[PDB]
Amino acid sequence: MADKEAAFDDAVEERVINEEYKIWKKNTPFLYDLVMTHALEWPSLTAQWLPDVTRPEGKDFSIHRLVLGTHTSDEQNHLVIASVQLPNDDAQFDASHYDSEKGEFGGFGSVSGKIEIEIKINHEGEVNRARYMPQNPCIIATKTPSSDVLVFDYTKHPSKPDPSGECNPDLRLRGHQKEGYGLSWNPNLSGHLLSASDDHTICLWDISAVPKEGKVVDAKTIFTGHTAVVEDVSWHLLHESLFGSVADDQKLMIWDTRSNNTSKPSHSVDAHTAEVNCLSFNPYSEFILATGSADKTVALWDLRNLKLKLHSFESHKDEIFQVQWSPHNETILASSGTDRRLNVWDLSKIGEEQSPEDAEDGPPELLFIHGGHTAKISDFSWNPNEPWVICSVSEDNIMQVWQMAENIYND
Amino acid sequence: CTKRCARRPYKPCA
Ligand SMILES: *Cc1cc(C*)cc(C*)c1
Repeated sequence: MADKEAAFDDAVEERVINEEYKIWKKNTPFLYDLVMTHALEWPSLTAQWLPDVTRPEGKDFSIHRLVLGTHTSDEQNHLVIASVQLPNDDAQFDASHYDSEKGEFGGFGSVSGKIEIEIKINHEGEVNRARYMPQNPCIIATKTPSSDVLVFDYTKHPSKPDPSGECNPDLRLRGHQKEGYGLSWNPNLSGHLLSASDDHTICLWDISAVPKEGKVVDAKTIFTGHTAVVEDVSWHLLHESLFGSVADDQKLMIWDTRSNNTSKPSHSVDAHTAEVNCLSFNPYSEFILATGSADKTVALWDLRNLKLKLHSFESHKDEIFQVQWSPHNETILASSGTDRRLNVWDLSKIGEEQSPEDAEDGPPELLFIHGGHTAKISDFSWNPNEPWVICSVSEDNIMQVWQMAENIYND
Repeated sequence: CTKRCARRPYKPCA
Protein backbone atom coordinates (compact mmCIF):
# COMPACT_ATOMS: atom_id res chain seq x y z
CA MET A 1 0.00 0.00 0.00
CA ALA A 2 2.66 2.50 1.07
CA ASP A 3 5.24 0.86 -1.22
CA LYS A 4 2.59 0.51 -3.95
CA GLU A 5 2.18 4.27 -4.43
CA ALA A 6 5.93 4.81 -3.91
CA ALA A 7 6.71 2.43 -6.79
CA PHE A 8 3.98 4.16 -8.82
CA ASP A 9 5.71 7.52 -8.30
CA ASP A 10 9.15 6.09 -9.11
CA ALA A 11 7.91 4.51 -12.37
CA VAL A 12 6.21 7.68 -13.67
CA GLU A 13 9.32 9.75 -12.88
CA GLU A 14 11.69 7.20 -14.54
CA ARG A 15 10.03 7.87 -17.90
CA VAL A 16 10.46 11.61 -17.25
CA ILE A 17 14.18 10.93 -16.52
CA ASN A 18 14.71 8.86 -19.70
CA GLU A 19 13.00 11.50 -21.83
CA GLU A 20 15.13 14.24 -20.22
CA TYR A 21 18.43 12.37 -20.74
CA LYS A 22 18.11 11.87 -24.50
CA ILE A 23 17.22 15.54 -25.08
CA TRP A 24 20.30 16.47 -22.97
CA LYS A 25 22.46 14.05 -25.00
CA LYS A 26 21.37 15.84 -28.19
CA ASN A 27 22.19 19.25 -26.65
CA THR A 28 25.67 18.23 -25.37
CA PRO A 29 27.80 19.66 -28.31
CA PHE A 30 26.33 23.15 -27.82
CA LEU A 31 26.49 23.20 -24.02
CA TYR A 32 29.91 21.81 -23.10
CA ASP A 33 33.60 21.97 -23.91
CA LEU A 34 34.12 18.60 -22.14
CA VAL A 35 31.85 15.63 -21.28
CA MET A 36 33.42 12.57 -19.64
CA THR A 37 30.74 10.12 -18.47
CA HIS A 38 32.17 7.17 -16.54
CA ALA A 39 30.07 4.37 -15.05
CA LEU A 40 31.65 3.51 -11.71
CA GLU A 41 31.72 0.11 -10.03
CA TRP A 42 29.77 1.30 -6.96
CA PRO A 43 28.02 4.63 -6.20
CA SER A 44 30.02 7.38 -4.52
CA LEU A 45 28.60 9.50 -1.73
CA THR A 46 31.68 11.77 -1.88
CA ALA A 47 33.85 13.47 -4.50
CA GLN A 48 36.79 15.83 -4.05
CA TRP A 49 39.67 16.66 -6.38
CA LEU A 50 43.17 16.25 -4.99
CA PRO A 51 45.00 19.58 -5.53
CA ASP A 52 48.14 18.11 -7.13
CA VAL A 53 48.42 17.91 -10.91
CA THR A 54 51.25 16.16 -12.76
CA ARG A 55 51.78 17.57 -16.27
CA PRO A 56 53.95 15.43 -18.60
CA GLU A 57 56.08 17.39 -21.06
CA GLY A 58 55.11 17.16 -24.72
CA LYS A 59 51.61 15.83 -24.02
CA ASP A 60 48.34 17.73 -24.33
CA PHE A 61 46.85 16.25 -21.13
CA SER A 62 47.63 16.17 -17.41
CA ILE A 63 46.86 13.75 -14.58
CA HIS A 64 44.38 14.97 -11.96
CA ARG A 65 43.23 12.90 -9.01
CA LEU A 66 39.98 12.47 -7.07
CA VAL A 67 38.97 11.28 -3.61
CA LEU A 68 36.06 8.86 -3.95
CA GLY A 69 34.12 6.50 -1.74
CA THR A 70 31.81 3.57 -2.23
CA HIS A 71 28.19 3.22 -1.09
CA THR A 72 27.52 -0.52 -0.87
CA SER A 73 25.42 -2.39 1.65
CA ASP A 74 27.77 -5.36 1.28
CA GLU A 75 30.97 -5.56 3.32
CA GLN A 76 33.58 -4.54 0.76
CA ASN A 77 33.43 -0.74 0.92
CA HIS A 78 36.49 1.20 -0.20
CA LEU A 79 38.21 4.55 0.13
CA VAL A 80 39.16 5.15 -3.51
CA ILE A 81 41.76 7.46 -5.05
CA ALA A 82 41.16 7.65 -8.82
CA SER A 83 43.08 9.38 -11.62
CA VAL A 84 41.55 11.49 -14.41
CA GLN A 85 43.22 12.47 -17.69
CA LEU A 86 42.15 16.10 -18.23
CA PRO A 87 43.37 18.18 -21.21
CA ASN A 88 45.45 21.29 -20.62
CA ASP A 89 44.27 24.80 -21.40
CA ASP A 90 47.04 25.15 -24.02
CA ALA A 91 45.67 22.11 -25.89
CA GLN A 92 43.75 22.16 -29.17
CA PHE A 93 39.98 21.70 -29.16
CA ASP A 94 38.86 18.75 -31.32
CA ALA A 95 36.48 15.78 -31.18
CA SER A 96 38.50 14.14 -28.37
CA HIS A 97 35.94 15.68 -25.98
CA TYR A 98 32.24 14.62 -25.51
CA ASP A 99 33.50 10.95 -25.14
CA SER A 100 33.84 10.89 -28.94
CA GLU A 101 36.31 9.23 -31.28
CA LYS A 102 34.70 9.82 -34.69
CA GLY A 103 36.93 12.07 -36.77
CA GLU A 104 35.76 15.21 -38.54
CA PHE A 105 36.97 14.07 -42.01
CA GLY A 106 35.53 10.54 -42.16
CA GLY A 107 37.57 8.42 -39.77
CA PHE A 108 39.33 8.56 -36.40
CA GLY A 109 40.02 11.76 -34.49
CA SER A 110 41.65 11.40 -31.08
CA VAL A 111 41.17 9.38 -27.91
CA SER A 112 39.40 10.65 -24.80
CA GLY A 113 40.79 10.81 -21.28
CA LYS A 114 40.58 7.63 -19.23
CA ILE A 115 39.66 7.11 -15.57
CA GLU A 116 41.35 4.33 -13.58
CA ILE A 117 41.55 3.38 -9.90
CA GLU A 118 44.90 3.80 -8.13
CA ILE A 119 44.46 3.05 -4.40
CA LYS A 120 41.76 1.02 -2.64
CA ILE A 121 41.78 0.99 1.18
CA ASN A 122 39.32 -1.11 3.25
CA HIS A 123 36.79 0.92 5.24
CA GLU A 124 34.37 0.16 8.11
CA GLY A 125 31.12 0.66 6.26
CA GLU A 126 30.38 3.08 3.45
CA VAL A 127 32.22 6.38 2.99
CA ASN A 128 29.74 9.16 3.81
CA ARG A 129 32.18 12.02 3.10
CA ALA A 130 35.92 11.93 2.37
CA ARG A 131 38.04 15.11 2.61
CA TYR A 132 41.78 15.74 2.27
CA MET A 133 43.69 17.92 4.73
CA PRO A 134 45.07 20.87 2.67
CA GLN A 135 48.36 21.20 4.58
CA ASN A 136 49.22 17.54 3.85
CA PRO A 137 47.09 16.07 1.01
CA CYS A 138 48.12 12.47 1.76
CA ILE A 139 45.90 12.67 4.88
CA ILE A 140 42.23 11.88 4.10
CA ALA A 141 39.54 11.85 6.80
CA THR A 142 36.37 9.77 6.33
CA LYS A 143 32.91 9.48 7.89
CA THR A 144 31.50 6.06 8.81
CA PRO A 145 28.00 4.68 9.57
CA SER A 146 29.27 4.20 13.14
CA SER A 147 30.27 7.10 15.39
CA ASP A 148 33.98 6.98 14.45
CA VAL A 149 35.73 9.43 12.15
CA LEU A 150 38.63 7.60 10.51
CA VAL A 151 41.85 9.25 9.32
CA PHE A 152 43.75 7.57 6.47
CA ASP A 153 47.23 8.01 4.97
CA TYR A 154 47.22 6.33 1.56
CA THR A 155 51.03 6.22 1.25
CA LYS A 156 51.13 3.91 4.31
CA HIS A 157 48.64 1.49 2.66
CA PRO A 158 49.07 -0.80 -0.39
CA SER A 159 47.34 -0.02 -3.67
CA LYS A 160 45.52 -3.34 -3.79
CA PRO A 161 43.48 -3.87 -0.60
CA ASP A 162 43.41 -6.86 1.71
CA PRO A 163 40.96 -9.71 1.01
CA SER A 164 40.53 -10.12 4.78
CA GLY A 165 38.63 -6.83 4.92
CA GLU A 166 40.22 -5.42 8.09
CA CYS A 167 40.01 -1.64 7.95
CA ASN A 168 43.25 -0.24 9.44
CA PRO A 169 42.98 3.55 9.87
CA ASP A 170 45.96 5.63 10.91
CA LEU A 171 43.82 7.38 13.52
CA ARG A 172 40.45 6.64 15.10
CA LEU A 173 38.63 9.82 16.13
CA ARG A 174 35.75 9.41 18.58
CA GLY A 175 33.36 11.82 20.26
CA HIS A 176 30.11 11.34 18.38
CA GLN A 177 27.36 8.83 19.17
CA LYS A 178 25.60 8.55 15.78
CA GLU A 179 26.64 8.93 12.14
CA GLY A 180 26.94 12.13 10.14
CA TYR A 181 27.99 13.82 6.93
CA GLY A 182 29.69 17.17 7.72
CA LEU A 183 33.48 17.37 7.55
CA SER A 184 35.91 20.31 7.39
CA TRP A 185 39.67 20.74 7.74
CA ASN A 186 41.11 24.08 8.90
CA PRO A 187 43.33 25.63 6.19
CA ASN A 188 44.96 27.98 8.74
CA LEU A 189 45.59 25.39 11.49
CA SER A 190 47.05 21.94 10.83
CA GLY A 191 45.07 19.02 12.18
CA HIS A 192 42.00 20.97 13.31
CA LEU A 193 39.12 18.86 11.98
CA LEU A 194 35.41 19.52 12.45
CA SER A 195 32.60 17.02 12.08
CA ALA A 196 28.81 17.24 12.09
CA SER A 197 26.58 14.37 13.20
CA ASP A 198 23.04 13.22 13.99
CA ASP A 199 23.55 13.45 17.78
CA HIS A 200 22.99 17.28 17.61
CA THR A 201 26.73 17.94 18.19
CA ILE A 202 29.79 19.29 16.39
CA CYS A 203 33.08 17.65 17.39
CA LEU A 204 36.55 19.19 17.04
CA TRP A 205 39.81 17.23 17.08
CA ASP A 206 43.42 18.43 17.23
CA ILE A 207 45.60 15.68 15.76
CA SER A 208 48.71 17.82 15.12
CA ALA A 209 50.82 16.39 17.96
CA VAL A 210 49.66 12.77 18.27
CA PRO A 211 51.45 10.14 16.12
CA LYS A 212 49.57 8.55 13.21
CA GLU A 213 49.98 4.98 14.47
CA GLY A 214 46.43 3.70 15.04
CA LYS A 215 45.74 5.31 18.42
CA VAL A 216 42.37 6.66 19.59
CA VAL A 217 42.03 10.45 19.88
CA ASP A 218 39.12 11.96 21.82
CA ALA A 219 37.42 15.26 20.95
CA LYS A 220 38.98 18.54 22.07
CA THR A 221 35.72 20.53 22.05
CA ILE A 222 32.13 19.36 21.55
CA PHE A 223 29.77 22.12 20.36
CA THR A 224 26.19 21.49 21.50
CA GLY A 225 24.21 24.46 20.21
CA HIS A 226 21.98 22.83 17.63
CA THR A 227 18.80 21.06 18.73
CA ALA A 228 18.41 18.77 15.69
CA VAL A 229 20.57 16.77 13.24
CA VAL A 230 23.68 18.70 12.21
CA GLU A 231 24.11 18.31 8.46
CA ASP A 232 27.24 20.26 7.54
CA VAL A 233 30.06 22.23 9.13
CA SER A 234 32.67 24.44 7.47
CA TRP A 235 35.66 26.45 8.66
CA HIS A 236 36.19 30.02 7.56
CA LEU A 237 39.00 30.19 5.02
CA LEU A 238 40.83 33.29 6.37
CA HIS A 239 40.05 33.60 10.10
CA GLU A 240 41.20 30.48 11.97
CA SER A 241 38.74 30.80 14.88
CA LEU A 242 35.44 31.16 12.98
CA PHE A 243 33.36 28.30 11.63
CA GLY A 244 29.80 27.86 10.44
CA SER A 245 27.35 25.00 10.88
CA VAL A 246 23.91 24.22 9.45
CA ALA A 247 21.37 21.74 10.74
CA ASP A 248 17.82 20.34 10.68
CA ASP A 249 16.58 23.03 13.14
CA GLN A 250 16.55 25.51 10.14
CA LYS A 251 19.54 27.32 11.63
CA LEU A 252 22.87 28.69 10.42
CA MET A 253 25.18 29.19 13.40
CA ILE A 254 28.51 31.04 13.30
CA TRP A 255 30.88 29.89 16.05
CA ASP A 256 34.18 31.01 17.53
CA THR A 257 36.78 28.73 19.14
CA ARG A 258 38.02 31.55 21.43
CA SER A 259 34.62 31.59 23.16
CA ASN A 260 34.23 29.52 26.33
CA ASN A 261 30.48 28.97 25.77
CA THR A 262 30.34 25.71 23.79
CA SER A 263 26.53 25.53 23.92
CA LYS A 264 25.78 29.00 22.51
CA PRO A 265 27.27 30.24 19.19
CA SER A 266 28.40 33.76 18.36
CA HIS A 267 25.55 34.32 15.90
CA SER A 268 22.46 32.36 14.92
CA VAL A 269 20.14 32.92 11.94
CA ASP A 270 16.75 31.42 11.20
CA ALA A 271 18.19 30.53 7.81
CA HIS A 272 15.47 28.69 5.86
CA THR A 273 11.95 27.29 6.01
CA ALA A 274 13.17 23.65 5.96
CA GLU A 275 16.29 21.63 6.81
CA VAL A 276 19.59 23.30 5.88
CA ASN A 277 21.93 20.72 4.40
CA CYS A 278 25.15 22.38 3.23
CA LEU A 279 27.24 25.50 3.59
CA SER A 280 30.28 26.99 1.88
CA PHE A 281 32.37 30.08 2.59
CA ASN A 282 33.55 32.20 -0.34
CA PRO A 283 37.34 31.80 -0.82
CA TYR A 284 37.68 35.33 -2.21
CA SER A 285 35.03 37.18 -0.16
CA GLU A 286 35.67 37.05 3.57
CA PHE A 287 32.16 38.14 4.64
CA ILE A 288 30.10 36.05 2.17
CA LEU A 289 28.80 32.51 2.62
CA ALA A 290 26.07 30.45 0.98
CA THR A 291 23.65 27.92 2.51
CA GLY A 292 21.49 25.41 0.64
CA SER A 293 18.45 23.62 1.94
CA ALA A 294 15.33 21.46 1.56
CA ASP A 295 13.09 24.44 0.67
CA LYS A 296 14.60 24.32 -2.91
CA THR A 297 16.58 27.57 -2.36
CA VAL A 298 20.16 28.72 -1.90
CA ALA A 299 20.51 31.61 0.58
CA LEU A 300 23.28 34.22 0.34
CA TRP A 301 24.63 35.61 3.60
CA ASP A 302 26.73 38.54 4.84
CA LEU A 303 28.62 38.03 8.11
CA ARG A 304 28.49 41.73 9.09
CA ASN A 305 24.65 41.70 9.25
CA LEU A 306 23.44 38.09 9.38
CA LYS A 307 19.81 38.98 10.23
CA LEU A 308 19.12 40.14 6.64
CA LYS A 309 19.34 37.53 3.89
CA LEU A 310 21.06 38.97 0.82
CA HIS A 311 19.57 36.80 -1.91
CA SER A 312 17.51 33.65 -2.46
CA PHE A 313 18.58 31.57 -5.48
CA GLU A 314 15.41 29.86 -6.77
CA SER A 315 15.48 27.37 -9.67
CA HIS A 316 15.77 23.96 -7.97
CA LYS A 317 12.86 21.50 -7.83
CA ASP A 318 13.79 19.35 -4.81
CA GLU A 319 16.13 19.18 -1.82
CA ILE A 320 19.61 20.77 -2.17
CA PHE A 321 22.42 18.76 -0.54
CA GLN A 322 25.73 20.35 -1.64
CA VAL A 323 26.78 23.95 -2.29
CA GLN A 324 30.26 24.98 -3.48
CA TRP A 325 31.85 28.26 -4.49
CA SER A 326 34.09 28.37 -7.54
CA PRO A 327 37.80 28.65 -6.61
CA HIS A 328 38.66 30.82 -9.66
CA ASN A 329 35.80 33.36 -9.86
CA GLU A 330 34.31 35.07 -6.82
CA THR A 331 30.79 35.52 -8.22
CA ILE A 332 30.27 31.91 -9.32
CA LEU A 333 28.28 29.54 -7.11
CA ALA A 334 27.16 25.97 -7.78
CA SER A 335 24.59 23.72 -6.12
CA SER A 336 23.10 20.26 -6.66
CA GLY A 337 20.61 17.87 -5.11
CA THR A 338 17.65 15.48 -5.32
CA ASP A 339 16.16 17.11 -8.47
CA ARG A 340 19.02 15.56 -10.63
CA ARG A 341 20.30 19.02 -11.60
CA LEU A 342 23.52 20.92 -10.92
CA ASN A 343 22.77 24.63 -11.24
CA VAL A 344 25.59 27.13 -11.72
CA TRP A 345 24.85 30.62 -10.40
CA ASP A 346 26.38 34.01 -11.28
CA LEU A 347 25.66 36.66 -8.62
CA SER A 348 26.85 39.58 -10.79
CA LYS A 349 23.69 39.13 -12.93
CA ILE A 350 21.37 39.72 -9.94
CA GLY A 351 18.82 42.37 -10.89
CA GLU A 352 19.35 42.27 -14.65
CA GLU A 353 16.32 43.06 -16.80
CA GLN A 354 15.17 40.14 -18.94
CA SER A 355 12.77 39.41 -21.74
CA PRO A 356 9.60 37.47 -20.79
CA GLU A 357 11.03 34.56 -22.83
CA ASP A 358 14.13 34.51 -20.59
CA ALA A 359 12.07 35.02 -17.41
CA GLU A 360 10.28 31.70 -18.02
CA ASP A 361 13.62 29.84 -18.05
CA GLY A 362 14.51 31.22 -14.62
CA PRO A 363 16.18 34.10 -12.74
CA PRO A 364 18.99 36.06 -14.50
CA GLU A 365 21.61 34.88 -11.98
CA LEU A 366 21.01 31.27 -13.13
CA LEU A 367 23.83 30.66 -15.62
CA PHE A 368 23.82 26.94 -16.45
CA ILE A 369 21.82 23.81 -15.63
CA HIS A 370 23.74 20.54 -15.77
CA GLY A 371 21.17 17.92 -16.72
CA GLY A 372 23.40 14.90 -17.09
CA HIS A 373 22.71 12.78 -14.05
CA THR A 374 19.77 10.38 -14.09
CA ALA A 375 19.70 9.99 -10.29
CA LYS A 376 20.25 12.14 -7.18
CA ILE A 377 23.61 13.95 -7.11
CA SER A 378 25.28 13.18 -3.79
CA ASP A 379 28.41 15.33 -4.03
CA PHE A 380 30.38 17.44 -6.47
CA SER A 381 33.74 19.18 -6.66
CA TRP A 382 35.27 22.02 -8.66
CA ASN A 383 38.70 21.38 -10.17
CA PRO A 384 41.14 23.77 -8.42
CA ASN A 385 43.71 23.76 -11.26
CA GLU A 386 41.55 23.60 -14.40
CA PRO A 387 38.86 26.34 -14.38
CA TRP A 388 35.13 25.52 -14.89
CA VAL A 389 35.79 21.74 -14.62
CA ILE A 390 33.40 19.94 -12.25
CA CYS A 391 33.37 16.31 -11.20
CA SER A 392 29.96 15.21 -9.95
CA VAL A 393 28.73 11.82 -8.72
CA SER A 394 25.26 10.34 -8.38
CA GLU A 395 23.46 7.30 -6.99
CA ASP A 396 23.24 5.34 -10.29
CA ASN A 397 27.06 4.62 -10.30
CA ILE A 398 27.56 7.65 -12.62
CA MET A 399 30.53 10.00 -12.31
CA GLN A 400 30.60 12.89 -14.79
CA VAL A 401 33.68 15.03 -15.34
CA TRP A 402 32.36 18.00 -17.29
CA GLN A 403 33.10 21.58 -18.30
CA MET A 404 30.56 24.01 -19.76
CA ALA A 405 31.03 25.93 -23.01
CA GLU A 406 33.16 29.07 -22.98
CA ASN A 407 30.70 31.56 -24.52
CA ILE A 408 28.14 30.98 -21.74
CA TYR A 409 30.30 32.65 -19.09
CA ASN A 410 32.79 34.72 -21.14
CA ASP A 411 31.08 37.67 -22.83
CA CYS B 1 21.25 30.55 -28.69
CA THR B 2 23.90 29.09 -26.37
CA LYS B 3 22.87 31.13 -23.31
CA ARG B 4 19.16 30.29 -23.65
CA CYS B 5 20.03 26.58 -24.09
CA ALA B 6 22.10 26.71 -20.90
CA ARG B 7 19.00 27.58 -18.89
CA ARG B 8 16.76 25.17 -20.87
CA PRO B 9 18.80 21.93 -21.23
CA TYR B 10 15.63 19.80 -21.61
CA LYS B 11 14.26 21.94 -24.45
CA PRO B 12 14.29 19.85 -27.65
CA CYS B 13 14.13 22.83 -30.22
CA ALA B 14 13.13 20.48 -33.03
C1 LIG C 1 21.54 26.79 -31.37
C2 LIG C 1 20.93 25.68 -30.55
C3 LIG C 1 21.43 25.40 -29.28
C4 LIG C 1 20.87 24.38 -28.52
C5 LIG C 1 21.41 24.08 -27.14
C6 LIG C 1 19.82 23.63 -29.04
C7 LIG C 1 19.33 23.89 -30.32
C8 LIG C 1 18.17 23.07 -30.84
C9 LIG C 1 19.87 24.93 -31.07
